[PDB]
Amino acid sequence: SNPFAYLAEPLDPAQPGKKFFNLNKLDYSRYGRLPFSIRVLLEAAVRNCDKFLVKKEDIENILNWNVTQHMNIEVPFKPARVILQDFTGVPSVVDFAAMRDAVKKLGGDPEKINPICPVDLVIDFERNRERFEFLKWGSKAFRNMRIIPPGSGIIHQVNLEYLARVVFDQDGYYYPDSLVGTDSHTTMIDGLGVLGWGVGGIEAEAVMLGQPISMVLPQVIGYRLMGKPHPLVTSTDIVLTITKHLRQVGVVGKFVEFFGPGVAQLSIADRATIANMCPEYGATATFFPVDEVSIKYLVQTGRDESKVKQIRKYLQAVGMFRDYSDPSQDPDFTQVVELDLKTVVPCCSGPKRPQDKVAVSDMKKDFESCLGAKQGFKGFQVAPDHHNDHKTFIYNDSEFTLSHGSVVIAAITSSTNTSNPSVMLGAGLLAKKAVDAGLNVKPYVKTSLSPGSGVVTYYLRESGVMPYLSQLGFDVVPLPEPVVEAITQGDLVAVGVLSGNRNFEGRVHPNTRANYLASPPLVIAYAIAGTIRIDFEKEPLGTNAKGQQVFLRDIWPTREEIQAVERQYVIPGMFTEVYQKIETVNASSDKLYLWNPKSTYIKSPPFFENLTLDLQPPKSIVDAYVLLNLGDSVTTDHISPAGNIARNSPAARYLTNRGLTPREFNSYGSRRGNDAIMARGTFANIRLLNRFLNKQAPQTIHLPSGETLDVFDAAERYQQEGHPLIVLAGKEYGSGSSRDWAAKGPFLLGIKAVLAESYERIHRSNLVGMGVIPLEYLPGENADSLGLTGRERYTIIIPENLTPRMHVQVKLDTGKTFQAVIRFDTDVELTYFHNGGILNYMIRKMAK
RNA sequence: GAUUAUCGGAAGCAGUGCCUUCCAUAAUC
Repeated sequence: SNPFAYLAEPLDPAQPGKKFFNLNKLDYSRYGRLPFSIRVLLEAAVRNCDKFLVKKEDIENILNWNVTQHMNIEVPFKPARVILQDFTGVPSVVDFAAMRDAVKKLGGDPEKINPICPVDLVIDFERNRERFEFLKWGSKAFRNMRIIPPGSGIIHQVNLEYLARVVFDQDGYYYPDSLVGTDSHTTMIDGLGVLGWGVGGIEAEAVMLGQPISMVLPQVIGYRLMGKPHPLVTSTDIVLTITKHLRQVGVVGKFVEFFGPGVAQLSIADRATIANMCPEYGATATFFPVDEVSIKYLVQTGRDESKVKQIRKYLQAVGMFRDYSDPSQDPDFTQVVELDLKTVVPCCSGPKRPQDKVAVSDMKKDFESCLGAKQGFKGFQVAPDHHNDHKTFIYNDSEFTLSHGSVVIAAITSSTNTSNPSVMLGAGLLAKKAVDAGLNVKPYVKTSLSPGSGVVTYYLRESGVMPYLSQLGFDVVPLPEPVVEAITQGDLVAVGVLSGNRNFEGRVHPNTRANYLASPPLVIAYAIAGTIRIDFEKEPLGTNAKGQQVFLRDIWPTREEIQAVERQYVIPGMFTEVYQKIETVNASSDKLYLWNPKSTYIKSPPFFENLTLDLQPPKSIVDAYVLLNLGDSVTTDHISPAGNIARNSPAARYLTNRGLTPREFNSYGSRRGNDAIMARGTFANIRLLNRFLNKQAPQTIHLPSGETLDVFDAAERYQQEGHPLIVLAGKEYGSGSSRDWAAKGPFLLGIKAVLAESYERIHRSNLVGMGVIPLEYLPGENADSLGLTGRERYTIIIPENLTPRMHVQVKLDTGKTFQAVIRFDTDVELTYFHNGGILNYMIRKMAK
């Protein structure tokens, strides 16, 4: 079967059917030292080794990471599953449908056509009910394709964790969960042992057609984490520390793997945050190997104990269960950067500028100094004798002593950083501790809570903290006269204590001449203390309403406590609710899709019209026309654009043909299901620079005519007349964001070959995928260098026993001949070429 | 003008949010 079969063994001898490839018996001297991520890549490559899509030397390369990491070599990564967000999967599902159709047309069980891996269509208005119904049809019709519908009261990330597997138990195997997504938050799951990241519809679709993600074997930076943090330090402090640090270290385009005792101190939430912020510091992924915390957490989500213990069982079996408290398991990372948690210092910001940072234990000092100095960001010249002023006042029939640098406003609000919930919970437990200690927040202080929407809801509801928060006046959501007076009259510098990184300048009160940003717990604490002028280490927070003294340390809750509660109640409640919702949402046959011609969004593609089940030998492109003559860096959006449709476009006209108004046009993206619209929108980008026109215009010159018209129509009459079409380009052709149709389009137009000096990786692969020929000039040649005008008829001589990366001959109607590099880089791509599309190849492969 | 939108683009980091600002593109009023 597969050359590494000798490595597969029952995970449990009783169940000889359920097997696993034991990498320990592959070369423990090297394997035992690999990073766990590389271990995942390895496992997947090994397990999927088939002498074609994944060859032996690939396994050898991955395995020989410690050396191959430095040779910048491309290995295959074959993920366990795939995530398609919202309607990004439409093109895919459509493709597979059309495939089933073709296979039926050629006589063969269509129910063979299926995504190689599990596929999840996740969703967050009557416009798209059609598409939804379509995707649902997909979920019904396809094997291992689940759909999560809208109306699920549950939050995307939470959903992704819900769809987490960690260890696949399936097809009689045990393997590590790994994925790729047309999704924003994908990488977050790497906070939980699952390895994966974001890609484009085309890559995802390849992974769905079992084509492995070709990828340069990444270096791995080891982030070692040790030491205990100072109690006032919070998840946000830590996460931010790590993120900035990593931003400094320059891990761009490599893997970041975490290790060291300290990792134990990072909750899955923390790890997930840290992991999802990775595209900041550019890391391709940030791996947090599966451990005891991960397992416990997995139990806490309400997973099946048995399958959890199973997961652990296989992880230890295959050697991918982590013991951070055991340096003698540590991989030999490319580089090691460290972090001592007693380095992170709790810092507030102010008193006039967010960027003006200040330690928690230098508050009294820094403030008194700011009183010292004169008008400025870190000063408010108050006569050095007024420095101890203090005016009294009356609030609802009671007297208080408002003094310099007292706190008038105390506002806790969300922080965009996804480590908010834990910190909020922290504030909560602090409040609670303070209520227990019998402390209060003096009535006059303008106190407020605004945690925002999302997961924090669970962190607040399920810990039962809201009461304690509200008791200190911190309920969920113009200050007192006596305060205004006492302030202005007393000539006091008033302090506003805030929590939240959003719009600081836009919520500085006028009566307050000083404003500080802090962590919510710290907010509550300062609001309790009354005045920021205080060192919590010497001066107590307050005297009980029963005598004894209480300091901040006494009520401040430890990360251990916070995590404890989070784990015991929050996670359970949350996921209970998630299961309930999932359940009550699903309640809201035909194995071939019936297309509605009255449709505008979903149509069957041409692709496999006349698709024979016999091979189609190398077809020599004889005397073809240069459709487009483009410059350097023609982008994906240039090739197949996004955004709304203009009224002067072939798209808008084909739409106009069908009683459609510019209002009910929608965007090119929402028409990704229509080869018509998409093919008509190809190269229809206003900013398109065609050298045939020396101006920015989505048009070309139909040589036999001299008429300059829209590319779709030009190519239309071209292909009607039956003219082979090629495209000329320059450097980094195809660069840019993901555009599903950047190949399908040019394919449908009639482009048989593109010719450039320099291609973009993904794009070339995609072209080869659709079966378009990618041609590359020789080193030091190009359009002008060879004097090509684009006005010639082109003959591309294609040999019979064509081999990869080979030089092939281009000759002109003008007798002008020259060599070009045919960019089929492997026998796989030569195959895809000879079949004329990975789709075709898969169809033929399944119809047998 | 406002508003809304995009398989849009660029930038920004109290600090990475599918946030904010700007640009393009369109539709609604």
